[PDB]
Amino acid sequence: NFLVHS
Amino acid sequence: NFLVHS
Ligand SMILES: [Cl-]
Ligand SMILES: [Cl-]
Repeated sequence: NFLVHS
Repeated sequence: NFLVHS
């Protein structure tokens, strides 16, 4: 799983 | 921005 927030 | 992959 992969999650990114900016 | 938000991105999620599973
Ligand atoms: Cl992934
Ligand atoms: Cl953040």
